[PDB]
Amino acid sequence: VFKRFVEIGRVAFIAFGPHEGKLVAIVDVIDQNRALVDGPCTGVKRQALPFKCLQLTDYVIKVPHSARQKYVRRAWEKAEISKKWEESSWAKKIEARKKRAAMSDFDRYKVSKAKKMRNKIIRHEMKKLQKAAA
Amino acid sequence: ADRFNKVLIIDGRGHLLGRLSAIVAKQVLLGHKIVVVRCEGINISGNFYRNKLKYLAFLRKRMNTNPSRGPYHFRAPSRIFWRTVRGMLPHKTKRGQAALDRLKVFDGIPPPYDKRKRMVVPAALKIVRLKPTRKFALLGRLAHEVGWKYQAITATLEEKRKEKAKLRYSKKKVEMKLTKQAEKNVESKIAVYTDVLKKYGVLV
Amino acid sequence: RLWSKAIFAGYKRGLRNQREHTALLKLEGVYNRGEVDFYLGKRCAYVYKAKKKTATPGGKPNKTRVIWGKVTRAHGNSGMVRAKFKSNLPAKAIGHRIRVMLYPSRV
Amino acid sequence: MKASGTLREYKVVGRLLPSVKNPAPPLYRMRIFAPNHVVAKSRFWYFVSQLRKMKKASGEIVYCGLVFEKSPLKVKNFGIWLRYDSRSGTHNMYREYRDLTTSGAVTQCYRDMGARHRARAHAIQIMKVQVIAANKCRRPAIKQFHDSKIKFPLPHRVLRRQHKPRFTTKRPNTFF
Amino acid sequence: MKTILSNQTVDIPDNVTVSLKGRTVTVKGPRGVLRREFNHINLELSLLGKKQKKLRVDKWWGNRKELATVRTICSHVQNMIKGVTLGFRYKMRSVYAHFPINVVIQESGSLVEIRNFLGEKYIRRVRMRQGVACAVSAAQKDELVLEGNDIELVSNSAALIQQATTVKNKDIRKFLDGIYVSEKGTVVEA
RNA sequence: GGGAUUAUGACUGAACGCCUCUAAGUCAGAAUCCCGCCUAAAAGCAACGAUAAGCGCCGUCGGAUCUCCGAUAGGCCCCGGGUAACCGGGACCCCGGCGCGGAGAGCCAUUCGUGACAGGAGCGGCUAGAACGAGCGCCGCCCCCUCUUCCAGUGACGCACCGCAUGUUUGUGGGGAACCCGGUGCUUAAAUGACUCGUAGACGACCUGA
RNA sequence: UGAUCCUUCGAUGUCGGCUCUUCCUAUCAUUGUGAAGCAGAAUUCACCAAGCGUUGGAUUGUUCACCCACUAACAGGGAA
RNA sequence: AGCAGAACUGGUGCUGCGGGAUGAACCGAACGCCGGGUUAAGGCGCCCGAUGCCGACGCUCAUCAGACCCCAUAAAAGGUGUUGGUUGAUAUAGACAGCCCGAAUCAACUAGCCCUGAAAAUGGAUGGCGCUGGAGCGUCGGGCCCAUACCCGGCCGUCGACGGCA
RNA sequence: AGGUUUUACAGCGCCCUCCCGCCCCGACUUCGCCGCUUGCUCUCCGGGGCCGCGG
Ligand SMILES: [Mg+2]
Ligand SMILES: [Mg+2]
Ligand SMILES: [Mg+2]
Ligand SMILES: [Mg+2]
Ligand SMILES: [Mg+2]
Ligand SMILES: [Mg+2]
Ligand SMILES: [Mg+2]
Ligand SMILES: [Mg+2]
Ligand SMILES: [Mg+2]
Ligand SMILES: [Mg+2]
Ligand SMILES: [Mg+2]
Ligand SMILES: [Mg+2]
Ligand SMILES: [Mg+2]
Ligand SMILES: [Mg+2]
Ligand SMILES: [Mg+2]
Ligand SMILES: [Mg+2]
Ligand SMILES: [Mg+2]
Ligand SMILES: [Mg+2]
Ligand SMILES: [Mg+2]
Ligand SMILES: [Mg+2]
Ligand SMILES: [Mg+2]
Ligand SMILES: [Mg+2]
Ligand SMILES: [Mg+2]
Ligand SMILES: [Mg+2]
Ligand SMILES: [Mg+2]
Repeated sequence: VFKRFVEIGRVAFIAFGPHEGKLVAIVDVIDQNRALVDGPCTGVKRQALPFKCLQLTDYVIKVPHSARQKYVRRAWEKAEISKKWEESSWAKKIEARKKRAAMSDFDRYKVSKAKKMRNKIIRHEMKKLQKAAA
Repeated sequence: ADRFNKVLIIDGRGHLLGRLSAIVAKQVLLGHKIVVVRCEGINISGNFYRNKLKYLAFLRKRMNTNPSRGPYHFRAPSRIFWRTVRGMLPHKTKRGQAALDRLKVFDGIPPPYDKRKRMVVPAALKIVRLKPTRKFALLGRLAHEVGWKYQAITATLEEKRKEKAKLRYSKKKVEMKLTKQAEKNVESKIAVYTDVLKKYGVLV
Repeated sequence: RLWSKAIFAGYKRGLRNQREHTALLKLEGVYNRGEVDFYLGKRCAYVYKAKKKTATPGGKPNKTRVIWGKVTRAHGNSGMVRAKFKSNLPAKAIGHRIRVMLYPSRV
Repeated sequence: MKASGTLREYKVVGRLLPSVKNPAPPLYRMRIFAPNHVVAKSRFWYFVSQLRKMKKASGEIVYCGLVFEKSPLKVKNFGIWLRYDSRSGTHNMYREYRDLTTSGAVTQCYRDMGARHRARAHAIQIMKVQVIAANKCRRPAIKQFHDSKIKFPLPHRVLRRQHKPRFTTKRPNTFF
Repeated sequence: MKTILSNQTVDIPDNVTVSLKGRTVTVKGPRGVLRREFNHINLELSLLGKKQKKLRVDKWWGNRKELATVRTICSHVQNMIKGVTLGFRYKMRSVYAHFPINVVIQESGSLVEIRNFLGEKYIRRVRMRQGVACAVSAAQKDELVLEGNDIELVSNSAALIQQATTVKNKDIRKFLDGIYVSEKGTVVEA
């Protein structure tokens, strides 16, 4: 049933906390509630972040447990996790949400006249296909 | 939601009795109008035999000299939840009595509300507040075994409400399927209007 | 519309002591203490309608009256803010609408 | 003792007051875990006073400083020998924990003794703290984390942030 | 202590097709179709294998009580497989000292009438459960066989008869009359 | 007369290779409990009859006048549900989506008017709706020509009321009656006192009859 | 039944019976069960349980006693 | 004994205020009339001001759960309910269980929460609702809530001045 | 317990070292792994509430 496990090397996304929004690599599992994550290519020093802050992604790297960040960095670049991440949808939803939150008042005006016209074009085509289907 | 809406229609299925009433009682004091539907779907923590004993012990609190004035033990799940909210309000005052008038409870979803979107309070749900290994008691079965006589008719009218909404959702799906097909057939004509949505993060 | 929605939740009280000189408000979209930093200082308004007609600045004398105030500080960790009006709000306004203007602006 | 926050390890050394009969008296070193140095000095005059004949007024504290962890980035298996006073009598106890720093491992012992045995901070007396290898661990709760290529999901993710949207139309999902 | 993992595999024979949609195991074979619903255990049931997949259950982070349900669910599926491959046969015999217990099977096995119990004029009419067929077995004096696919239905129906022929207001150590289960076998021996 | 169950006796079945009524899941079960039956009927309510130059409606168009009483300041956005899973699409499977953009953190509206020149896409029928029922839906004729929605233009004018508040919405709001105004409605309305009855009564009430 | 003396001495009518209502269970009987030095009958121990019943009389002002018969049983109490 | 009699100190009598639902005495703190700020004890699901923290760890299921000074009751003795801990004994010279099988098993003791022990009369009391990923118990972090208390300022009065004016 | 026996087709410690062999980051309030503070911490350095009474 499960497809994402907490294993040595599982790239996890930090949901909240100090390093909110940055990826880490689970290097070792301390307890049931904590893990020894280390993101060498993202900007997160090695520390004990709890599983409450982590969100498991679909990327695993080949690193032994409790290895230095020198070897974690090698497997992070060999599996090109940063390249696979930036081109994913969950990373593009974050990028799209940051754009909308930084919209000015002039941007909310230009974005309103667009969807007001874009929806009228689609809603006209929807009724055109609906009448023909009847 | 969370927008000071005119009428907050909260669904009752899956929610906990005291967890939902503690939030509903606070919204009615702020001036909002809450409409809790499907009060027979509310469930209480603890196994069924505990929650039934808690209500059977409530049936014994009648006044000795004249039970006609004693505690009115309502058997309807809506009136059971309505009294739970009343215990969390200063109903002896005027602001507490006016807050009860803002709350309207129903057993099932009546026609005035079967064509409305029902909200869900995640801070009062069973999956969020109770462990999966714990026992719970449904207020519908609890009410039926203490004197509620309208459980079968509510379940029969709820089945007609579901089969009448399933026919519309099948028409809502076939209308959205044409909307997705409409965008593919007109994508060459809305490319200028969709890029500004892509530029400002409206469309991912 | 150029005013955000608020709710007069009650007076600044303890458990069995009310202080009517300070009112507690309930902003619409502010549910954290860190989001009230924008509304600190904005002028409030308790707009109501009495029986008799009163003078209106910039228009004909209508049936509308207003009590002016301002947001002073934050109240708790749930986005509640305190407000001091010219005259204390009547107790019948508990749960009604309070307008939070966008001036004095700091943006 | 209050055991507030993280208990930091202090190296408190002390000695009797030098006199003409016993000049340069012996120095006694102690391994104290306390939230601050004010409590760490008082904890020193609690164990040394009952081991040797010397009070706070008869002796002096020569040094009281922090002892940092040499490897804060390495998971270690600790073993703590303690003795707590229950309602009936005093009992010796050996509990194993697992943390990155010895300051946080002893802190878990005070949280565990209070949770399982209802022992307050004044009843617990830490005697030995030792970084135990993964071969000499006696507790199965730590030995299960001694499996390389460890793998386990996070089933039934309980919804937090239950009040960011307080009302919504979507019920929370718990499978991720 | 929360054990990190506790699993148990259930190998299924080649003559059955065990399927599952979530936690609803459906076993189909030569004698019938069984279907249980395990939406109360909070486990996962993976069906792994190339040909005639095995049933593997798991329990992640389970305490001492939650791990007891791992073998229980595996033992229920084995009864579902055993009940469709071979079936269950709960045969019971009649015990009496003076008054012989006359048992007649009506409604094509779905009902059994018990008469002359301790000389009583009352007629005990016990109705079996759905899928359980009763019949007075031959090659024996007064034994009574019960057949079916579900073990919880054949064994419960055999208890309804035994609980019906109880002696009241008498010493049960002296009056050993009634219908007691003789043996719990199978229809097709294997 | 039923329902869920207590005590109790059991089923399946682990924990604990066995065993076990229990841990998950099930069964039988009683002068008890709840309900039915029965008694009362709420600052609870429905169906329906008749409604007196006088008395409503019509034509929510009232064209205008007055008085009151609350709020409010875009939305009446609808599968069922699961959570050790779920959703969408296509002829038990397959594909696709899954920290959930086929997203109530969003979506749908919406961004000042009046007069010319180019780009871009109000009555007739059928069917369904009764838990506390309508601007309900779908087609075919009439209506003039749409500030239709968006991007670019040119020349004008709508006090630009000289820094200032109660502005703006649902409001063509809900209630009492008032005043010329264009059409109807049916107007052989009921209750009560006294008398009578005695199936009923202390007095009222109640059952009746004229 | 004492012990105490907080309330009441510009007053709380005081023993028993009669009458009538309600509650408690520490269950005498009846309903459903478990146990025996339970063969049956009878009886004893215990459990869920106060729905229902728990009498007529001689003597005594008596509550309390004692006897006569009846009975499924003739259980024990509270509410100034 | 909410009884009678002493000793030290405090309180009360003579005293209001914040907290303990309620209250003579408990905890905090003693009081001219007010604005602002901040605390004590105690609190922050709702009544009810404040955790609407993505608080940390663990314990706990109760067919009479539990919920904190005085304080409004509970014991001896028990549990194969569950979680820790202490001291021993068996076991690939193959134990334990089962009618051969091939990896751990057994016993005593101890301490947490829960349960049995646990019966009274008008209907009823963690203060009420209610709460069981908690609104419970234990150990702790951050933030926040307000007393006639602390701080700053205005005003009245009293008191003092080694006080100022003919 | 990665690779086929202790480094090998990953890594994890501990010692002698080549000057601490050698450089760079200093509790990160200076790039969110962990403490204590000025040796008068620096800012027409920002924002909010409150009131300026007297003479
Ligand atoms: Mg202490
Ligand atoms: Mg007998
Ligand atoms: Mg029944
Ligand atoms: Mg049982
Ligand atoms: Mg049953
Ligand atoms: Mg839905
Ligand atoms: Mg797929
Ligand atoms: Mg033009
Ligand atoms: Mg209509
Ligand atoms: Mg057009
Ligand atoms: Mg006296
Ligand atoms: Mg009893
Ligand atoms: Mg006995
Ligand atoms: Mg007293
Ligand atoms: Mg005394
Ligand atoms: Mg005295
Ligand atoms: Mg004094
Ligand atoms: Mg109290
Ligand atoms: Mg003050
Ligand atoms: Mg409180
Ligand atoms: Mg015993
Ligand atoms: Mg055992
Ligand atoms: Mg042995
Ligand atoms: Mg107890
Ligand atoms: Mg001062």
